[PDB]
Amino acid sequence: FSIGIGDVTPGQGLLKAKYELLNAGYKKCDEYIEALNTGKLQQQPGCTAEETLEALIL
Amino acid sequence: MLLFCPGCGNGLIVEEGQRCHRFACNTCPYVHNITRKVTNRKYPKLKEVDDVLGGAAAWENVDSTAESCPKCEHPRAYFMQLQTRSADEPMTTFYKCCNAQCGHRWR
Ligand SMILES: [Zn+2]
Ligand SMILES: [Zn+2]
Repeated sequence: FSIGIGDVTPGQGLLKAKYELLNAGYKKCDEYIEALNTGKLQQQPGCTAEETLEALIL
Repeated sequence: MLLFCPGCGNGLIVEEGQRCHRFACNTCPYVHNITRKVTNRKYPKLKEVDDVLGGAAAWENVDSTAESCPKCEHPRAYFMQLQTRSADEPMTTFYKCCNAQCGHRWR
């Protein structure tokens, strides 16, 4: 039984998928950021807007 | 409100005279007869918040769903991960699982 850099090496499928997922996630976060900066972010029950932004982003 | 004597600049106090209430200095003869209505509004902050809480959507706005718990295997889940104990060289996780409202919470 052995473990080698091959075992932990990212394959092509993940390499494409990550790019797409990261780009999509970064864009969505920016929009949420835009609302808090200038506008209405639905404030989640019991929380301040800043708190809400943290939750949506997380 | 603070009002101060034009003469010596100590703080005035309100007292009552023979014809009017007066602002009066404590250290000089200066007095000022209150001839007309004078007012000072503090304007405090109302307790507006009503705040309902604890909704299920407020519980499941965390990443995990459709995973596997070792107890009841249900998809609707609520996970957690910790690492802040370096005596534990293994990782630390805790999971909540509430599709059938079974409610497990284990390591
Ligand atoms: Zn005075
Ligand atoms: Zn469970």
